[PDB]
Amino acid sequence: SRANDAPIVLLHGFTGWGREEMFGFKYWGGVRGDIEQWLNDNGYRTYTLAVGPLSSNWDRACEAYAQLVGGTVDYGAAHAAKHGHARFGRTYLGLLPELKRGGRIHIIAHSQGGQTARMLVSLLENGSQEEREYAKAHNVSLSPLFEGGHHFVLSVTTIATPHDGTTLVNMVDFTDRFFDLQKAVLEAAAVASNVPYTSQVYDFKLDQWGLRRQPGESFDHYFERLKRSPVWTSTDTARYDLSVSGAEKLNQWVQASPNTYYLSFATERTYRGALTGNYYPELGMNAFSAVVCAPFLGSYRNPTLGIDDRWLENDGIVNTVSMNGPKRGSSDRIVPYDGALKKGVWNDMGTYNVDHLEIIGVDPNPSFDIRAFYLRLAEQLASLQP
Ligand SMILES: [Ca+2]
Ligand SMILES: [Cl-]
Ligand SMILES: [Cl-]
Ligand SMILES: [Zn+2]
Repeated sequence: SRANDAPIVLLHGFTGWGREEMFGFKYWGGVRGDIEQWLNDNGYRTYTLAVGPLSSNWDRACEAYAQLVGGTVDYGAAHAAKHGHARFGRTYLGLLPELKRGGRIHIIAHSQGGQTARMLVSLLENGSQEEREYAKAHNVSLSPLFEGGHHFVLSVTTIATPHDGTTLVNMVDFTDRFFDLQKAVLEAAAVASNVPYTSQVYDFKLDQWGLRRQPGESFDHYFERLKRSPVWTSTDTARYDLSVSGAEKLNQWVQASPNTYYLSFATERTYRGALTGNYYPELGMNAFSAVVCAPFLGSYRNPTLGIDDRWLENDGIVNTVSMNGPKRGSSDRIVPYDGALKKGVWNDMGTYNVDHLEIIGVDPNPSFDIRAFYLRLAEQLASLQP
């Protein structure tokens, strides 16, 4: 039974784009349909955020904040000075300006979106001590995001999120493979990487770095520029936060709010070798992951980083063990779902045999009833006791 009226807000990972981008091919639904529309049509009011796919979780949280409540993105004077990018970004009207006036939301997040969502909650509730102190010392303005005492997120649900990072980042040649993964996602959308699109198609939203694809510039050529830019080479990046080391650093400060329900869903699409104890991609895994990513994920061990056999099961992009909630560098509690959802802890909703891209419908999987999955989740979220 419904116990709240909080709106659902969808949040993508290290790829992802707005509803009018990609010629309307949805990140949330892909070849399967339009998840936001399914939810809305079934009485679960649902919106979609679109933030910088390659940007740091911090940047993306600041962007999400302004997209939701309205205003001009403010990355924080101290943060901007530290990393050498613009303090201020784009300007929004604001999807839900009544979030400053008592509304609440459920965030459903895929992949790296789960990090971003946790970070938004932390900043909303606690602010940033560093930004507060910087603003004083330098007599400059402070975003309300960094004040603390804002509480508008009732729940965060994470789906295939690298809470403890993914070992994919440690691959030799991760740089080229990672942008080749982006190209494979474009291609799933029937977008070519060697075509000189004059329309925007897929805006990487890198205003703060001064980066933008030129009209007529192919994604091939653009991605070569990005590889060489600070959104690939700095520590203020998705790349850094995605790594086992970076995720652990994030976990050291981004904690579970006692006022928020956290739900985690994991994914795996592998079988174990009886002789090697390695894991191997199943029939039906999206081809790019199967060929380029999964073999590494299911075989890479690293005693120095605490990467052992428990890390090898994977969904083609992220180690499954990473997904049930933050553990490395974290004091968050994780509890197996027992039929009653709890505040302030990770409600571990278990592991689904679906790959990183299947679970959002970008890769097909006709035995996965993706509509039923999201509708059941929306029904659970609606049941949450304020
Ligand atoms: Ca498939
Ligand atoms: Cl690392
Ligand atoms: Cl399908
Ligand atoms: Zn930044």
